Amino acid sequence: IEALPTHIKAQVLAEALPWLKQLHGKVVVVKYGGNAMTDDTLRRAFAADMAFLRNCGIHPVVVHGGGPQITAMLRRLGIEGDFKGGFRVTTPEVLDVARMVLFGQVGRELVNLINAHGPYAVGITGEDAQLFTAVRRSVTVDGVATDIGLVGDVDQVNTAAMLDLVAAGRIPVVSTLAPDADGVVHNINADTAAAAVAEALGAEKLLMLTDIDGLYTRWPDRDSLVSEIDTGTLAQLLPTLESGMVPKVEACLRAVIGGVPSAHIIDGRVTHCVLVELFTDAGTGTKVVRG
Amino acid sequence: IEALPTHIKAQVLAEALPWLKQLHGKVVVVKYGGNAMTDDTLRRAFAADMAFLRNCGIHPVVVHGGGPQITAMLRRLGIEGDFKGGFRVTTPEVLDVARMVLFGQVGRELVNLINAHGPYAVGITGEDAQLFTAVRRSVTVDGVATDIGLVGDVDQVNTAAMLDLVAAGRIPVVSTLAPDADGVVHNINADTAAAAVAEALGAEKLLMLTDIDGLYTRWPDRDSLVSEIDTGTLAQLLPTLESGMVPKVEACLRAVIGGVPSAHIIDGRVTHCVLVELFTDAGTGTKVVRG
Amino acid sequence: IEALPTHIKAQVLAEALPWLKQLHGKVVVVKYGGNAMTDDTLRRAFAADMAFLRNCGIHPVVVHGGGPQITAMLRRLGIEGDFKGGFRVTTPEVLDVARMVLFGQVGRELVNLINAHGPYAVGITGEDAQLFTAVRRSVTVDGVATDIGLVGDVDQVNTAAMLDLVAAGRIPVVSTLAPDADGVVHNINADTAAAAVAEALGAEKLLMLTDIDGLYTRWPDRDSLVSEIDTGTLAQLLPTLESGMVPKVEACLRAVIGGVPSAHIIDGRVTHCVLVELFTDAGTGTKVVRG
Amino acid sequence: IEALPTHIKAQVLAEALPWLKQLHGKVVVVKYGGNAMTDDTLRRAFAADMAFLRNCGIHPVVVHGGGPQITAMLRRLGIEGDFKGGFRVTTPEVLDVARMVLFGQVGRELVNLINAHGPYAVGITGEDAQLFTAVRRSVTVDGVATDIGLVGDVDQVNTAAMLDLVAAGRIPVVSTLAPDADGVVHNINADTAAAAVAEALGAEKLLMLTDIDGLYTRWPDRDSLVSEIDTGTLAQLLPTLESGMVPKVEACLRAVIGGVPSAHIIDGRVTHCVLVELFTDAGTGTKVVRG
Amino acid sequence: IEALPTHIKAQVLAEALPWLKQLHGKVVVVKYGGNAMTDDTLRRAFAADMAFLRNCGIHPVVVHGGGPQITAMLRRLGIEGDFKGGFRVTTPEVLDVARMVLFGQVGRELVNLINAHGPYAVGITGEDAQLFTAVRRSVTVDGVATDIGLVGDVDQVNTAAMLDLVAAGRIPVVSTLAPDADGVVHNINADTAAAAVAEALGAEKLLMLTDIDGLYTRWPDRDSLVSEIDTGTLAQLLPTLESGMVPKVEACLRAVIGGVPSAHIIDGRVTHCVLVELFTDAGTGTKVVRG
Amino acid sequence: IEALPTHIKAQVLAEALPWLKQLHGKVVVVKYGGNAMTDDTLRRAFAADMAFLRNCGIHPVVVHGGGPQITAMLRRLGIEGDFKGGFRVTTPEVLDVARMVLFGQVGRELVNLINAHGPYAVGITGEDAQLFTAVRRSVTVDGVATDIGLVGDVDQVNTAAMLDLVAAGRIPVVSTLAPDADGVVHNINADTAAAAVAEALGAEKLLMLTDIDGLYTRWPDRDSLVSEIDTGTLAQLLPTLESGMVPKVEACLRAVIGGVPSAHIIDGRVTHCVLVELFTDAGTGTKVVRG
Ligand SMILES: CC(=O)c1c[nH]c2ccccc12
Ligand SMILES: CC(=O)c1c[nH]c2ccccc12
Ligand SMILES: CC(=O)c1c[nH]c2ccccc12
Repeated sequence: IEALPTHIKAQVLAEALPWLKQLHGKVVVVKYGGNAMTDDTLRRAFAADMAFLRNCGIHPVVVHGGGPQITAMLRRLGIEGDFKGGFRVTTPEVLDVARMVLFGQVGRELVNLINAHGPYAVGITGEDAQLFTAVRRSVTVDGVATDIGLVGDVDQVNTAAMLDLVAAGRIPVVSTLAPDADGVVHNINADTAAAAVAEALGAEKLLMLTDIDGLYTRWPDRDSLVSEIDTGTLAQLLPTLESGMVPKVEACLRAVIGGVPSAHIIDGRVTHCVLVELFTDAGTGTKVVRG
Repeated sequence: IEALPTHIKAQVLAEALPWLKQLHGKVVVVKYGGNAMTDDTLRRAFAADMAFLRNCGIHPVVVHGGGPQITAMLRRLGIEGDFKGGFRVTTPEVLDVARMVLFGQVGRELVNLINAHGPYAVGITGEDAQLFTAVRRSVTVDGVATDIGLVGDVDQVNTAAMLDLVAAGRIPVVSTLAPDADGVVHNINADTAAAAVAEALGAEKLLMLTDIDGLYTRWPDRDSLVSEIDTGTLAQLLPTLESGMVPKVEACLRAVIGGVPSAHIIDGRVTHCVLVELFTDAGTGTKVVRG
Repeated sequence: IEALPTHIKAQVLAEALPWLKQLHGKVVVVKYGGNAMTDDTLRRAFAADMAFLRNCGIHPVVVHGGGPQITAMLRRLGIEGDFKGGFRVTTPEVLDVARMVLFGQVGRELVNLINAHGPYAVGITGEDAQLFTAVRRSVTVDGVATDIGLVGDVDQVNTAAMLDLVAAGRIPVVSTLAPDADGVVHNINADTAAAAVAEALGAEKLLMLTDIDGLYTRWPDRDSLVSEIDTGTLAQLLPTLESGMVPKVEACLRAVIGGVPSAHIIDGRVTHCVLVELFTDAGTGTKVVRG
Repeated sequence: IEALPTHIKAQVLAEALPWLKQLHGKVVVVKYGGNAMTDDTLRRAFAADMAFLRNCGIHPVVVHGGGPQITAMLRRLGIEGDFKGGFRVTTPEVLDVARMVLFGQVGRELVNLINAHGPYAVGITGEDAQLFTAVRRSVTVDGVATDIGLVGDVDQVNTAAMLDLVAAGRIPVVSTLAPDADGVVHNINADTAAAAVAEALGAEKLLMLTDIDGLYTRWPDRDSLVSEIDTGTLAQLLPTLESGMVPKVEACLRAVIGGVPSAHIIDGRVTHCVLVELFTDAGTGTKVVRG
Repeated sequence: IEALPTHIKAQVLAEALPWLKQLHGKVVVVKYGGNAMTDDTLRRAFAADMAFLRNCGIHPVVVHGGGPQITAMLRRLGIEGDFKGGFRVTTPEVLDVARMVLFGQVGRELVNLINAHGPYAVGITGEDAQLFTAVRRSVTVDGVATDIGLVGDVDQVNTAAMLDLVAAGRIPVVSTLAPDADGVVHNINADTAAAAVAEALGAEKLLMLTDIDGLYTRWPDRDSLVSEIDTGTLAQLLPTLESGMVPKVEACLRAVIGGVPSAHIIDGRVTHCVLVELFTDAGTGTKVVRG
Repeated sequence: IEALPTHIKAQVLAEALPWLKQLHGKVVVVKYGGNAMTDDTLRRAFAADMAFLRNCGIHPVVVHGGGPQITAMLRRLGIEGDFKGGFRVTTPEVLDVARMVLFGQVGRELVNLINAHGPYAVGITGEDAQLFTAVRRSVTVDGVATDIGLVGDVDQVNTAAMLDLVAAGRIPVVSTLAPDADGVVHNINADTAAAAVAEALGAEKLLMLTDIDGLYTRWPDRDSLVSEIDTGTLAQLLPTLESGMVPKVEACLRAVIGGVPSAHIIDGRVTHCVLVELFTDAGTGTKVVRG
């Protein structure tokens, strides 16, 4: 990159300024999962980007998943699962494993990566300081909605305590587990939790790292890839997408409808995808806004 | 307890006042382990006592162990251990399990118990916000000191950030894991970590919950049980005690020598042992002070 | 009290916690008079209880009477009184004596008692920092309302300045004298002033120390003693009580109707009646709530 | 005063500015007694001057006496005094009367006068919030020092709490009574207490209102009246003055030696003597400074 | 002034107190121009008066003109003017000169004068910290409104940032230049700008220094000079006054109608006219209030 | 710049992070003059860079020159100069012109440029709020030191008030004029003033924009251009450089010796030279550090 003329290094940084101004002092919630979480080089770049935002006076809040890691640990423990539809039943035993993997394994890796750049990251679940509660959710299995154990949606968020934590300069690394109104901890889909945290905290942007270039209207058609879309159009479009895109898309709608100015589905396989999406116009993601 | 005359209910509470004054606004560090951690009734009482202190404007900091739980999980995972002397070697794999059990299992139970009384508890390790570092320790096996993996002592403590967390009204629940100066996370003996946190934070008292009535000079002699002792006497006495008492005792010396006004070894099998030790003169523990 | 098993000392303190939580950070106004003011042992216990509340992060505000002491001083001064009905006329001369006895004698004893436990108590009248004003009141003498000099009801309260004084950690000891809108100081019935301070400051509880076990519906019938009653019932009941109970009762109605969650008439002849009423369910008082 | 040309009204106020700057933000302690306390017109002017200072962002602290008023009340109460030398013995009974007269009578008049201009004045004794303690003093009766009861000198001052009270915008009206180290309240000479408060609070000036034009070297010689004098000269001069001037002079030395930049003995029979001494060069007082 | 008896120096200062109370903590905006700006003795007195206000905890904000100085500099620069009606066209070149004279010459003199008394004065234009914007204004030339270049009225004021600057203790010296919504700086009539700043900042008073004794109803009739007048009367009166009085009068109406309690037209040729108008009843100015 | 692959736009921004961390929360003083001040494109880029720093939570302080502009205005005014050596004598008349050009012309352009990005820039001289004083300096003319009027060096800096201004979020644009100890304003060489402000405010870096690539040891030898040098080496080197480099170099020594970690001489003819020097390793400047 040193064969690059210095006058063009200058212009790339200069073109970041319109977005430094837009995001100064603001909350950006990032859903982090996928190849950006499993590959070492993408990992270290993601953590450096959180340090970047932080050293610009931007306020990142990281919400992370970890589905495949939970599965692996359940297999290592010989815990036989029950499956309704394509869904595993979250028994009390499965939750304990989920919680212990999400918070005591996956969240730890990111906290330590980020913290290589300074005392920024702090891990939390909705259990800590009663930061958020959960409400048990049911699922639709081929027509009928059904119960699959201690799985839920974010219920209420302690908006005030969360933003105190962020104003104190900390990067909250969130593992999506929270107690219900009776104190029974549920596991929450990390995508939908990111959308709820973003809306609760008045985030300026929601970033959803995904293992795809962006939203395709008519996948596989390469020409069908869109760069920006409104909630109304995207809602009518949603019952048409690959099984894996539904949660990422539903998050963007819930968030953007809920007042978050924009939600972005960006390519987590691109090194420093966060910096390219936020500080560059050459991003590959797709931006969702209200309409 | 209602057959108890009201005029004596009155006097018991009145006699708590000399200790409410002594402890008002102050930090009390509690090592929590043993039967007080495994039994349901003692569990709920311990958490209620932390809520009590907190609702008196006293500042508890909880440091917890969990040795037997780590062993069990290693056995459930089929992870064969190596043993030098009576010590298990903490490989990278054993640390990941320890960290995931301490922080993602044991600490969670206490956070949720305490938090049944309000938004108080918050879990943390030395990894979060760089709260404390670790230095690799060696051990003495029948004469010679040896290496047993990623096990260490608390190195430095972020005293300022810790007391901000406490002034914000939070009860820090600490899992004893922290990175070394190179970012490699070590597991720390929970007893010695409690002594280091107490001294770093200028605690007024160190409470060490133990499965015994108190320190015996000449165990089994029931008459040999002492109520208070100075560091000088207790140091010359230390090479004489049951294997299990050494860590609890070494903690009290390191702390009290380090300026903590008193450290107490109290009976964790007594319901509300924290309240009896702090707000009553009828305690069963033994108090260590400087001399 | 040492013959009392330690496990029951433990449970008495544990049962205080539901009320420590309820009252944490809150204002409790206490009317203090009667035998609790004249007997040495009750005196010292009352002051220790104010220190207790304070060392729990509860905010006591003490309003005191002193009728019999004013009478005595007037007799020592040879000041002949005029009496309309059963009421002494408060001339300018009688007010000066009242003010000087209430603020310069009675309030001083309590300030010095409380302050034996720390720098808490501070004496004040509505004159200081313009904390509250008075409005001249008339009285009903056998049918007709009449003028009995410079006696009044609390008019307006400097709510903000009062709670600053309390947030600064001080226990306000209030002598019920205040200027009217023209600067002429009036004496205020201490019971009704306690009710006005409690309502103005958003107190959580009003405690009225009285020389009786509690409110009797049909005094002398011992069985007629009630433990809790609503304002509607008690209002229809009020024109039936002993002459001395009317002021204590009228205070509870004015306060509870005014939004104070509960007002209590408690036995001031019981040592530490404040602690038993607030931190115990075995209290002898009667609780008034809205309805 | 309206026959006075407007251009000279202008210049008088303009010439106040060098002293407005000198005193801005600073503490001025005023001993108030004598004819300035007993005459109605001087009274109202003194209180207006305290309001003046306050509305300039200057911080007055008023310390008041009241000897003759105590005597009168003792006579009205038929309390026979004991006299060693020319000194009355302060029995427990005499103290109660002194305290009740100073704090519940004399201090009240000034609080209400000052407070006619706003919520400024607040009465206090060393008893309140433990603001200051007293140490029992003995006296010299024709050669030998002797005990005359509960009379003392200011021992320690809660400098911090006092200046918080002043930074909150309040004019402390101080009655000179305070507890000793055992809680027994003593009465303190108001002149010497003013000197101790001034020095403790880092006052810029000490004003001592007196019923005289100023210090005379060789009273009655009218020419012997001095305008300024150093502590060294005045100390060698002190054993030569009228009985009444000794306390006012000893106060100025203790204060000025103690670091107060200047202490002034000013004519309390001059209306608005405070304003003329502070904001004018035409003052009649005598200024004491270090040397 | 020393031949003046001290008891009358006392009374002049005492009579300032009703206005010290009225103005304590408040904003007073002063338009400064005319002979009070050009004469050395009036200059130094004006600056001392701003220091006076400041050392009373009053908040002056100074808005200054400088028309004749701009003319002179344009003549020294040989810049030929264009005149529509009696108005000079403010070309880009004339603005640069105006800005450079107002801010870099006239404002500097006052900042340095005021600052001889302390670190108070600070110069600013609407350009600094975006304190205020301008909107291009047109003028009426014998019937028709016309364009005379980059001249405008104050558009919006950064009320918050301005009062932060004043709460920090600074005396803002304002040169009336500000950018329009496109960033093009305009020059603003200093009289109308004073009226807009006073209203924006919630000023208690607007002072307009003028080279006249006050408003005359029927100039030259000496008897026609009025001391106070309401906005309704003065508005119907405005189309009758000397050309020079219109701007000063229009300012007072815009301000007083806009909620400023009073605006004063005072004689800037009187030394310390600010002190006589604010702290004396003998002022020569005329007070405008709402009606 | 869009033909540039997105993965290299990503890496350029990522490589800025080590310097974002180094400079976070810190003061950077920039001397601004030369072609970077006169050319429109460099102008707008410099102001955007100050906005950049500011939107990263870095604290720029801009010190500007303007020598050639003063000369031009003196010529436009027909003010004949006196010259001792190669130095113009700064008469009172020349200072007024300098001050009016520096503060009322040159500083205004930069304030308005910067402020196009937000309410950041604020102009000031040492006159405002007494921010800094000047001490008259003499100069060396062919051997002998001589007087050339009201020209000086920065004497003392109000470090506290300056950093309050910066903590409030403002970019101070400094025109180098300040009063001496008698209030007579002097003009200060802008290079030496930048060095004094940087050292006074504890700046992390001093940037000196210059119309050259960097320091040449043996100019014209292109190979003699150095990238970094210590103060000791550079001091022995100083009496060898082109007349124009002496002031820029003397500034770097005074600053770096005074504790500023590094001072940089950077090419002001390079667009966004500030961003390339601070956030890139490809800079053309030369870095001075202590040794
Ligand atoms: C280390 C730290 O500040 C925290 C770690 N977890 C937290 C939860 C709520 C508030 C603060 C924290
Ligand atoms: C010693 C003290 O703080 C006070 C004593 N009396 C007061 C009245 C209002 C506010 C404060 C006080
Ligand atoms: C020296 C100072 O505080 C200021 C000088 N100009 C300013 C403009 C806005 C806020 C502050 C200032």
